[PDB]
Amino acid sequence: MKRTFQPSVLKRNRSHGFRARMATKNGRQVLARRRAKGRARLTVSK
Amino acid sequence: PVYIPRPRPPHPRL
Amino acid sequence: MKAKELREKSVEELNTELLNLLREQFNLRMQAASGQLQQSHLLKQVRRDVARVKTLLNEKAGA
Amino acid sequence: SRVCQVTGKRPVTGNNRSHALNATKRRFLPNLHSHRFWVESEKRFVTLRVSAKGMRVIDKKGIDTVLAELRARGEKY
Amino acid sequence: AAKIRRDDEVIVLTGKDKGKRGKVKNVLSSGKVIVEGINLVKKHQKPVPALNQPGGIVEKEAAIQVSNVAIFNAATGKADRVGFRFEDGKKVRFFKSNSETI
Amino acid sequence: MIREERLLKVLRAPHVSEKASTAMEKSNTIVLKVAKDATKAEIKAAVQKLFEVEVEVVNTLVVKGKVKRHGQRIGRRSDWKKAYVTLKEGQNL
RNA sequence: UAAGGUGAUAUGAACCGUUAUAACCGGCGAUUUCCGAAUGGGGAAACCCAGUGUGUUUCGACACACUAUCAUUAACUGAAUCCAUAGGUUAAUGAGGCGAACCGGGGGAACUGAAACAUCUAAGUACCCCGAGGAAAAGAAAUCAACCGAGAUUCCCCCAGUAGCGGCGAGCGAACGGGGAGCAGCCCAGAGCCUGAAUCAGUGUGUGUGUUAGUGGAAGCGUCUGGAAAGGCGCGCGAUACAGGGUGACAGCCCCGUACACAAAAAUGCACAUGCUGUGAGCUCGAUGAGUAGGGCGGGACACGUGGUAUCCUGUCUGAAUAUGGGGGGACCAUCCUCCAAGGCUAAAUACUCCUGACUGACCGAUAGUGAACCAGUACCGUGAGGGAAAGGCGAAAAGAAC
RNA sequence: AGGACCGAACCGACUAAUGUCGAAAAAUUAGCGGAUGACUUGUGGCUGGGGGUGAAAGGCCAAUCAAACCGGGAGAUAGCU
RNA sequence: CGAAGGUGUGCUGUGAGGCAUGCUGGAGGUAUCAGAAGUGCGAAUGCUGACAUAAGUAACGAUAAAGCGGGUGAAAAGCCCGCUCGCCGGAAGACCAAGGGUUCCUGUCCAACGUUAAUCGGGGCAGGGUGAGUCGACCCCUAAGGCGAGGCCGAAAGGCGUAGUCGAUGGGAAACAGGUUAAUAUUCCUGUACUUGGUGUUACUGCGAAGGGGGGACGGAGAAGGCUAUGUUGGCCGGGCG
RNA sequence: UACGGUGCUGAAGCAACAAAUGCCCUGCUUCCAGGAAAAGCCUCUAAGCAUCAGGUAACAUCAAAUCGUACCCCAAACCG
Ligand SMILES: [Mg+2]
Ligand SMILES: [Mg+2]
Ligand SMILES: [Mg+2]
Ligand SMILES: [Mg+2]
Ligand SMILES: [Mg+2]
Ligand SMILES: [Mg+2]
Ligand SMILES: [Mg+2]
Ligand SMILES: [Mg+2]
Ligand SMILES: [Mg+2]
Ligand SMILES: [Mg+2]
Ligand SMILES: [Mg+2]
Ligand SMILES: [Mg+2]
Ligand SMILES: [Mg+2]
Ligand SMILES: [Mg+2]
Ligand SMILES: [Mg+2]
Ligand SMILES: [Mg+2]
Ligand SMILES: [Mg+2]
Ligand SMILES: [Mg+2]
Ligand SMILES: [Mg+2]
Ligand SMILES: [Mg+2]
Ligand SMILES: [Mg+2]
Ligand SMILES: [Mg+2]
Ligand SMILES: [Mg+2]
Ligand SMILES: [Mg+2]
Ligand SMILES: [Mg+2]
Ligand SMILES: [Mg+2]
Ligand SMILES: [Mg+2]
Ligand SMILES: [Mg+2]
Ligand SMILES: [Mg+2]
Ligand SMILES: [Mg+2]
Ligand SMILES: [Mg+2]
Ligand SMILES: [Mg+2]
Ligand SMILES: [Mg+2]
Ligand SMILES: [Mg+2]
Ligand SMILES: [Mg+2]
Ligand SMILES: [Mg+2]
Ligand SMILES: [Mg+2]
Ligand SMILES: [Mg+2]
Ligand SMILES: [Mg+2]
Ligand SMILES: [Mg+2]
Ligand SMILES: [Mg+2]
Ligand SMILES: [Mg+2]
Ligand SMILES: [Mg+2]
Ligand SMILES: [Mg+2]
Ligand SMILES: [Mg+2]
Ligand SMILES: [Mg+2]
Ligand SMILES: [Mg+2]
Ligand SMILES: [Mg+2]
Ligand SMILES: [Mg+2]
Ligand SMILES: [Mg+2]
Ligand SMILES: [Mg+2]
Ligand SMILES: [Mg+2]
Ligand SMILES: [Mg+2]
Ligand SMILES: [Mg+2]
Ligand SMILES: [Mg+2]
Ligand SMILES: [Mg+2]
Ligand SMILES: [Mg+2]
Ligand SMILES: [Mg+2]
Ligand SMILES: [Mg+2]
Ligand SMILES: [Mg+2]
Ligand SMILES: [Mg+2]
Ligand SMILES: [Mg+2]
Ligand SMILES: [Mg+2]
Ligand SMILES: [Mg+2]
Ligand SMILES: [Mg+2]
Ligand SMILES: [Mg+2]
Ligand SMILES: [Mg+2]
Ligand SMILES: [Mg+2]
Ligand SMILES: [Mg+2]
Ligand SMILES: [Mg+2]
Ligand SMILES: [Mg+2]
Ligand SMILES: [Mg+2]
Ligand SMILES: [Mg+2]
Ligand SMILES: [Mg+2]
Ligand SMILES: [Mg+2]
Ligand SMILES: [Mg+2]
Ligand SMILES: [Mg+2]
Ligand SMILES: [Mg+2]
Repeated sequence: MKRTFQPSVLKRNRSHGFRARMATKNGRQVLARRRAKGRARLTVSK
Repeated sequence: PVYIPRPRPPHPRL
Repeated sequence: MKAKELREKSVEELNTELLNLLREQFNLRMQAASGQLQQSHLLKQVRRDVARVKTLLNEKAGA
Repeated sequence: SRVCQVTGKRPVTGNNRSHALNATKRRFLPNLHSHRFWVESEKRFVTLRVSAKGMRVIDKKGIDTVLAELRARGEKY
Repeated sequence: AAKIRRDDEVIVLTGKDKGKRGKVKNVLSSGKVIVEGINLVKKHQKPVPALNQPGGIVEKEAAIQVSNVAIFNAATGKADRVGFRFEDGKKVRFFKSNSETI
Repeated sequence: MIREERLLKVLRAPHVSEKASTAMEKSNTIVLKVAKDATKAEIKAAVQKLFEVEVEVVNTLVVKGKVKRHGQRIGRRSDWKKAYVTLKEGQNL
């Protein structure tokens, strides 16, 4: 049984990383929402 | 929980 | 070593000491690492002294 | 965009109204064309994307007046 | 400033030691003072083997609220309140009730 | 030429352990906890200046801090750099 | 300002200080790694790789500075192509990104209601996007009124759920006029009569008033119970202070405070007189906003769904008069009245609270009140967007239990 | 030579039994099919919601699919329980 | 000289209730008359926490398998040592990438975790441990693709895209054997190498690029030959003669 | 002896045969479905400099930074 989560750090950062978020107007609104909510981890960047 | 399995199908009273 | 008797000094003797304050700092750090520094306060003291001398350098550097 | 360089006419929005009065969002676009105007003062051709009303405005005024207005607005032509 | 200082003779106003008299040993920022031989607690101290292990039931002073002590006049022989005034430009404490400087 | 104010920051401590003892014993290598920046050239210059010994080569590694659970909180110790400084021939001073 | 102090869990260690560079508090400075608009290029954020210049150099290395893009301005340069322009380089100035609501604008649902549903409603709402400010917007009649008059805009209470609009259904819903809050008017389209002529805008001085640390600040003892007194009992005192909080039980007089009276080296807000800087004063005469008003077609906004539909805005096609002229007065015409579009600026009353302080509550009190009284937007869940807890109380004192 | 043959790896999933609060939210055991190809597989990339992709089953699109998920409109509405 | 609360008792009212009081509790409560309501719970397959029931029941997760002696220990079926036995051996061995992130090694501890015990552990606590010119990344180069100065287009947001710049899963320099730690080793050590640059000295001379050309540089299948890894046997050497 | 291991010494260390799916081989043969790119690399010159610079070749010297490296990795350490 292959499951849905097949981790890959490169794909993770290219898909949801900080620079991926900053690339688009909508990704920068994700960061604004998570900053407003007070999220300790802003992105998947560690 | 977070996952509730679908109940088994009833006997087809058809 | 206060700020009065360091502001009376000059940019060169004051660059001398802060170099030798650093030296002192490195010796105290190695001594504390080996476990021979039974005076923990000397680290904070020489650190604040280095900060003081660098402050006075930034003042004497023009403004 | 579909904006007249002379008059500033741009697409507006309104309704398509059917006979049953069904309203549908629609756009009214300006009658835009790219046209080379002969600037005699500059002895050259300047291409502007203008509506037909903009062409009428350039006929009424001069192309020099309209180009001065564009420059005042800061629009590059 | 503070009305009760370190090397200051005080009398206890409240508690088991009411009326007892001693001198302050140190002032705690929590608003409590340690007075010599006043608030004696019996502490069951574990025999720490590292430095020295007398262990035993030691008799320590416990902090007492500064509210609960007043400085002793020794001229009127009773508890007295403290005001502040300026003599020679310097702020000094004086007693109320025979307003002499401390 | 690395400046002495930088050399006096490069070195942090000597690293005391069984492997460090064995290294100084039978390979003439002193083990140091150095700064994090701490290039090999900076470490060599600093050892040769401050310990006034003759350095052959510097091997460096970064030690990643351990995740420790102090009380009921998850903490992590800082990463630090370790330098194996091989002295040339004579001896430590 | 000070006799204590070296932030907390959190004790120790090593020390600092006690009469004025211990600490603490405030002003002004300094320092301020890396990432991030991130801006030298790149990048899987907190990393990788540079170029140029200056300086140092134990000679091979080091330090610092600069190097993004766009807009505007300027200088130089510069093609096809003669000039020229495009383009290029450099320099200066500005912007960029973030932020809770309020504001203006560009777009813009559907659920739902209509007991179905399509016109209609929801609703110009949610939401997306752009932009600004401390408020914004609007704003000095081509406005109303009704032969009487009012006199910019905005906001509140009426008018009035009225007149109307409306598958005349569900629903939507004014204005006129009145009472208030607050009021403020100007400028260009222009030439001559004066040449910092009132203002206005930025600077420097002062004065006053705050603000950012602070200072002083009254007056209670005895006895009973009690572990402890602030409680009871008795006798006193202060009060421009009996707000509040703490202290071993409930304290005006134990403490911190409170009323009250003072305080600022420095920075700073406001108010006022100013000293410079710049435009501009007032008078005469003139001018007085054209692809515009209006029209046709299609839409939208007006309470008003095209209706008999005025008015406004426009995508499209047209197109005046120009003050012996034109707009409006709810189809339209005549008369009369009233105003002067096609150029702009403008405070106040009005909106909101990310945030600061003080105060308040017939608000909650740990399943409540914020999700979060507690190391909570955490643990944990999810690829991600995102979702999202539980968990307070020993005692007065740790005296937290030697043996 | 060959979408040739038999048959491991590998990729599948025809039958049966077990399991069905499982060892497992799809398996195990015994057999079974393809196994040089229209094959299989690693890494990276692209296509997105009335959209994608589909040797087509309305299949698949993160254990979710006749319109994914998250947040919002939103306390939709509910003559029903 | 004992509040609220809790827990009994007695009395009392038509009822919701009330009153008194013992014990607990240890600091609050509140008449009366008015006033306001988050004002009364058994149900909503209600929500949260706690605790039952089934029940000391099913199960303890591959039917590869254990036995014994000694040790340690409070305690040994499970740990350590030993001797047997059994199981895998195209793996159930070894080395990596991905992913994880200290699980590695040592000492110590056994509460919780481990489907039992545990002295043991990938568990707790503390300490140690990762050494590179040559391995990899970084770096140079590019693919798919991404971004993209200007540009073109688009109500806005933005879309596409040129120059360019990124982007490996591909191309591009170089290290081997032996030894060594409790834990690293092509990194440490020993021995023996190699590569690419910089700077000098010397000698001889045309060098010079965002440009040209070559090269890099490439499919499937098949067959054979030559080899080697590797194995077998013999020889040799050491040991044995059961 | 910590009886876990530590230290010292150390013979022979050859041949034949067999043999890969590994290497020669990015070869060869054949087929059609006709099988990356760019750089490093070699070479050629342009402008430009030709004494210089630069290139080539010896020898010498210097440098080669930084980051990863433990451990699991058909697994009790990854996804379930
Ligand atoms: Mg992806
Ligand atoms: Mg080495
Ligand atoms: Mg390394
Ligand atoms: Mg950048
Ligand atoms: Mg810069
Ligand atoms: Mg940068
Ligand atoms: Mg780069
Ligand atoms: Mg901005
Ligand atoms: Mg509808
Ligand atoms: Mg309906
Ligand atoms: Mg209905
Ligand atoms: Mg502002
Ligand atoms: Mg305004
Ligand atoms: Mg009149
Ligand atoms: Mg009808
Ligand atoms: Mg005071
Ligand atoms: Mg007082
Ligand atoms: Mg009490
Ligand atoms: Mg005019
Ligand atoms: Mg019109
Ligand atoms: Mg009309
Ligand atoms: Mg018209
Ligand atoms: Mg009109
Ligand atoms: Mg009219
Ligand atoms: Mg006019
Ligand atoms: Mg206007
Ligand atoms: Mg709560
Ligand atoms: Mg409670
Ligand atoms: Mg076949
Ligand atoms: Mg198979
Ligand atoms: Mg299938
Ligand atoms: Mg089957
Ligand atoms: Mg077959
Ligand atoms: Mg077969
Ligand atoms: Mg893939
Ligand atoms: Mg079907
Ligand atoms: Mg699925
Ligand atoms: Mg649908
Ligand atoms: Mg939803
Ligand atoms: Mg709604
Ligand atoms: Mg509902
Ligand atoms: Mg109460
Ligand atoms: Mg009892
Ligand atoms: Mg209720
Ligand atoms: Mg009921
Ligand atoms: Mg219930
Ligand atoms: Mg149960
Ligand atoms: Mg039971
Ligand atoms: Mg049973
Ligand atoms: Mg049974
Ligand atoms: Mg059983
Ligand atoms: Mg079993
Ligand atoms: Mg088992
Ligand atoms: Mg045994
Ligand atoms: Mg067993
Ligand atoms: Mg651990
Ligand atoms: Mg282990
Ligand atoms: Mg262990
Ligand atoms: Mg036990
Ligand atoms: Mg157990
Ligand atoms: Mg462990
Ligand atoms: Mg490409
Ligand atoms: Mg693009
Ligand atoms: Mg652009
Ligand atoms: Mg590249
Ligand atoms: Mg690669
Ligand atoms: Mg890369
Ligand atoms: Mg190992
Ligand atoms: Mg050329
Ligand atoms: Mg061989
Ligand atoms: Mg061999
Ligand atoms: Mg043999
Ligand atoms: Mg023999
Ligand atoms: Mg094969
Ligand atoms: Mg030369
Ligand atoms: Mg040579
Ligand atoms: Mg390893
Ligand atoms: Mg291992």
